[PDB]
Amino acid sequence: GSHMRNVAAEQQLRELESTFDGRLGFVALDTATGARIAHRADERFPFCSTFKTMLSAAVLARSAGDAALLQRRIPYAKRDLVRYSPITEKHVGAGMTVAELCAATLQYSDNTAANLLIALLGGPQAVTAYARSIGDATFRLDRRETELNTAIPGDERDTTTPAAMAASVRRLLVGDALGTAQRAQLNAWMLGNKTGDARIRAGVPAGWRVADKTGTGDYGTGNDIGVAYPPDRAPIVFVVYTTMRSRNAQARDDVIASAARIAARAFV
Ligand SMILES: CC(C)(O/N=C(/C(=O)NCB(O)O)c1csc(N)n1)C(=O)O
Repeated sequence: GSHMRNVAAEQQLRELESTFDGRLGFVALDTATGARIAHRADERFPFCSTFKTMLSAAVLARSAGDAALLQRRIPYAKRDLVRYSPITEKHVGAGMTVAELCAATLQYSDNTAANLLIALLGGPQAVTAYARSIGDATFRLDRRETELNTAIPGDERDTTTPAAMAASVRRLLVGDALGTAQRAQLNAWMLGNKTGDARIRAGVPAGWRVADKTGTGDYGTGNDIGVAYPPDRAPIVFVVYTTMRSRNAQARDDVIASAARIAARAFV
């Protein structure tokens, strides 16, 4: 790694953004030194499902002082299901444990699981309050699934910046936001993600294991956040937010993977 390479990488990100009609928000952090590669680091983007990492962390933090919270089973009916409930739709009735709901929302992006957990914590503002408690003054959760993914720009609801989210992801997965057992559990879940094969994972070498959470929304919004763990050097934090100008736009997995690849190559 070198300063020269990082500056060149930021230029490559500018060039990558020029290839599509949208915005690229990007922060990668090499935790060996805190070196950063960024683009639009301080602009707000809709986080979409990437908030499920902050949500699950809040649940884990509560569980640290709330005996057997993770084992509590929350019942729900078929009429309670939100659009896109690939795991929870199989357990209607008695429901699933809090731990199982965290796993479902992180690994499959299950929306009913997310809403059940948001409600358990006392509403969206409890997730925001948790973010504040780990030093994130930027993150805000205002709505539930699936409304938080939608456009009804100037709307700041359900947004964060790439820089704020990178710091929070670093603190949660590598640093000192959670207790050691809780940090290990969050990593364990996110390393098992099933929805990110075409995003950050597609931009890093085959030996780097990636704990990530994706997000997708209106205006072709395509996001992925997480940490890559090389076997032989310090973890690297990746935050990629993309959103398009056209409401009809598709998300761009290829752009997300290319952005990650730019930083992975520059750092190592
Ligand atoms: C598939 C993919 C990308 O998308 N997930 C959703 C969904 O609502 N995601 C909210 B979030 O991932 O931003 C979804 C709604 S209908 C459907 N199929 N998927 C995901 O699970 O990650």
